Amino acid sequence: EVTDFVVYKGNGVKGLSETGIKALPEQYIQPLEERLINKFVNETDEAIPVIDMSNPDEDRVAEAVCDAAEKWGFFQVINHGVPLEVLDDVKAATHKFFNLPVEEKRKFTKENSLSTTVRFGTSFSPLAEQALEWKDYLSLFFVSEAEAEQFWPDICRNETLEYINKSKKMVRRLLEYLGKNLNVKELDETKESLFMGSIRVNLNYYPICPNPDLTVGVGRHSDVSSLTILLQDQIGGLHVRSLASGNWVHVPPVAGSFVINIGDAMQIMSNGLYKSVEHRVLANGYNNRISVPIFVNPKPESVIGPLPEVIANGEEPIYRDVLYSDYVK
Ligand code: NA
Repeated sequence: EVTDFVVYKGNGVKGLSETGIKALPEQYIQPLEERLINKFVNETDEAIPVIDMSNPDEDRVAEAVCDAAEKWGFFQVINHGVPLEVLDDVKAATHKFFNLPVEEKRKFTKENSLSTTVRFGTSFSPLAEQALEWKDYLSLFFVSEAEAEQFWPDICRNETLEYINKSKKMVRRLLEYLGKNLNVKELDETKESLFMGSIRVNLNYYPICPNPDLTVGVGRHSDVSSLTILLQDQIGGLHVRSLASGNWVHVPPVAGSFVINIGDAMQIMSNGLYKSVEHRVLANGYNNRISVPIFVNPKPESVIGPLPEVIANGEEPIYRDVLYSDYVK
């Protein structure tokens, strides 16, 4: 139907959006409860914690992260150390990829990509008979720089690699914070595979939508990551459900900012201390948007479970130890 143009012929929702369609197809019309929160107007005051990492006493900034991570499951960082040059080469390379001729982006579909670690796809849905999301993406699972050379798009490889390169030390800082109340004062090599074992990065593009209220960019969900890290563009559109009020908060795209949330893996290993919370992506009817999330994960064969350091003081374990790959599968 419309599936043919979008999916089977690989135009995606961007090229479909570029046909100037005045009306949204049935495939993307989200359920009622999704369309209700789209029409939910907000509280004029509540917001996600903003943390300045350039602040000297590094032990107040430490307990700020988990004053954020325990109650909100979400926070933003402003002076994180990743040079702002890199954030704006990668957001460009994202655009120059999606603005590539279609003939060349068909090369990274599940059928045409010469590696499964790379895949350009469109209109996602976890389940069958379910509404699809108004979104195109390029999912990049990191193996090596070698497998980047051979399988990553040349028009956006170096920017992405460099963006991983620079982000990964900020990540190390954040984790060695996080261990605070988890009684883990130094990052070691077994835990490094439990937290930063595997890395995946998506290049997201959200084209302008004719009927923004019927669909979403991303449906209600919690990341299964250890933690994510979100680089938004200047419109943004992240929507987070609070644990205090229970309402939904629109997250403001700050000058030179990352949005870090929390994943199932961290919640499990923290024995429920950290919260992996629900969040959406709104559809915008006026502008095209992009998004470059990094998904920081355990290794696929990592057996995660409550860290021994969290259960030693006579607390009881809330979770089984489970294989990570069997969990996401
Ligand atoms: Na997410």
